[PDB]
Amino acid sequence: RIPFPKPYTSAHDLVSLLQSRGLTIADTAKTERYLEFIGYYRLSAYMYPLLQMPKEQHRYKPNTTFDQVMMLYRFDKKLRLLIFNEIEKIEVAVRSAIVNIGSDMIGSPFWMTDGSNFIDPRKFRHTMDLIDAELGRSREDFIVHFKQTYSDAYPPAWILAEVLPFGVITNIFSNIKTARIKKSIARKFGLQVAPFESWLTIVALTRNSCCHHARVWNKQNTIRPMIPNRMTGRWIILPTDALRIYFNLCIIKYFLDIISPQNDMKAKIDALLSSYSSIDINAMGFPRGWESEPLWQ
Amino acid sequence: RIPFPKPYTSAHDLVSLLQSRGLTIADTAKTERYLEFIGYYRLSAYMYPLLQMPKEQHRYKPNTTFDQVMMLYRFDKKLRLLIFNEIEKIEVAVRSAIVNIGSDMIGSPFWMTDGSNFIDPRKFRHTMDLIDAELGRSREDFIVHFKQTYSDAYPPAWILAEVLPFGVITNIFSNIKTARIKKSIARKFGLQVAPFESWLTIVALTRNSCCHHARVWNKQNTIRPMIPNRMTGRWIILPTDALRIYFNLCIIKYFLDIISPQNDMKAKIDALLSSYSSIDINAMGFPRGWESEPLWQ
RNA sequence: CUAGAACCCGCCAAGCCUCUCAACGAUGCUCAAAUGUGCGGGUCGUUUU
RNA sequence: CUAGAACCCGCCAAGCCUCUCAACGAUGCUCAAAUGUGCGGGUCGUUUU
Repeated sequence: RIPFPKPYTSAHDLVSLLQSRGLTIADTAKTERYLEFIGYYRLSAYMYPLLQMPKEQHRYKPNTTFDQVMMLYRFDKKLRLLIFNEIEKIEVAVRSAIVNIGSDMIGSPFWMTDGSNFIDPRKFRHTMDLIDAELGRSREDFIVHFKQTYSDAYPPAWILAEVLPFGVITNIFSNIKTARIKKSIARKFGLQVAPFESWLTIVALTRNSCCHHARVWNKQNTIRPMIPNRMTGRWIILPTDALRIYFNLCIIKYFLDIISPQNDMKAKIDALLSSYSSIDINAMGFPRGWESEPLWQ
Repeated sequence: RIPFPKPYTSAHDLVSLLQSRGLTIADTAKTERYLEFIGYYRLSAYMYPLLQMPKEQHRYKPNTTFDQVMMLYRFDKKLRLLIFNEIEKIEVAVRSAIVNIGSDMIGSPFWMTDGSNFIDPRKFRHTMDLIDAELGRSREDFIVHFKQTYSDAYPPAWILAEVLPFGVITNIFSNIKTARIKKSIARKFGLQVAPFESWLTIVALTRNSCCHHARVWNKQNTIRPMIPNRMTGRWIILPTDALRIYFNLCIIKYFLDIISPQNDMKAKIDALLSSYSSIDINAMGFPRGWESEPLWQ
């Protein structure tokens, strides 16, 4: 394997280099300040759509500006916040629904603590390590007063669901043995069991993309969502590409229409796409005429 | 220790219970739907300010409504998003500043990989476990093409800083041996070294509070920030309580005024506080007349 | 966890009439009700602005 | 990592004139420049709407 031949290039020589590659740059102090504080190689992933089609030569396509790179960066920054604000509601609702339906159909407050209610002890006794690792470090308002006051080993499920991560909760959900309980929890969110599990793991990954500031708008996905056969709500008609960012917005909208019927996620999406209108929608995977579908009315 | 005497109470039954505690409830189907989807014990932390001062009796203070509980919940939900949107800029800028000043003052692209540049190997060889654990699982666009193409063990710092968490980066920063480098990085953000380290750990904790949906607005903090003696910018004059949510906003504003001089964080904060005006500001730790300070002009 | 806790297609052990059938339980269903975390096979290489 | 990678106060090994001093290096500084991840001591119990 080849030794790496490139040195560190200073933020002044980077503007000299970028102007040698054909990128038009104006108000050069601002571009040097962005290259110092945001960085070259972070912005390189947004400069990449403006390279000309033999991209191995690293020359830009003509008539391009650095303000277009700032345009794409600020659009992706606003898009991740728009997705996160609506993920938060589902991330509360699934937790509450699991706790409530488990305590209703089991008849115990403490059902999350017993291995007899879960399918495989090989994952249950693994998850108990994460539960003990969170309760071994938590010092919050209600945890320590509970374990001062009360005898039993772990708090009942409405207490314990506040301090667990969402990737723990959706891993507890898949292990629930009595399938009538899983049917009831999936039936509250208007789906059968297997597409509900698939859309939970899509929601978890879409949250992970928003928390760690990854490139979102023209990113190829790889974990394909499942298509339900039985429905209790509005859905897509026109054929769409599954692995772009559009399908995740459709899944979040489908859960949101059951959680909050009077919601306004569409008007957020229109305000975002109209306000940053210089971006081609076909890279984001919306098919043309997406306003016509029953999910988005 | 006492055995726990409370059963699961059905979401129908809590409305009769809450109405027996004196809380006025109207449009009852909505309140049952919120108790099913958001949950009682999550909302209990926002019902708690409306309990009357002998709170051990669990009776509400008179003239209270459940819409006030929804008011406090929606304010805290909007406040965490307002804090996160401004934390993201600093979370990029500190990474870029560390990579750029290290590559400038060391003269190597690969300075993050060598133990001779860090103080204690007892933390460096610990952090190398996290670096290897991220590169052992990453499959992103640029990582795998680099390790196919090039010989050397880890990518240079502008590549590697994209895939590391912020708690890793601020733990790399404290270990840098040559103190002139630390002075240069702190001097770019207009502070001396020790309050810069203190404000980095306050920024990391304030991000952690926003990502996991914790109660924020009337929460007591415990990790007290440091007060700088040497300054290169505007700061507070009037004496303020350190351990409320106000001081974190002041630190984020101080970094933001150096990153982006034309920023608009006050226009976010005043619109938030005026739009949800039924909430007492003294619980949030703003002293009266906070508009008068040089930091907020 | 965005080559995965991914998607698809057949086969199996049990069971039942929501669908559909000349059959009245299979020519049906397993994403109705119920229920197992059964098995083999196959595609997917991470930015056209 | 919101009883901590927290804050505060003294003491030590080295060093230097940015401050300040009758001293021209201590009556100074260690959050100027430089530099060590040195030491002992002390407070902080996690929602008045």
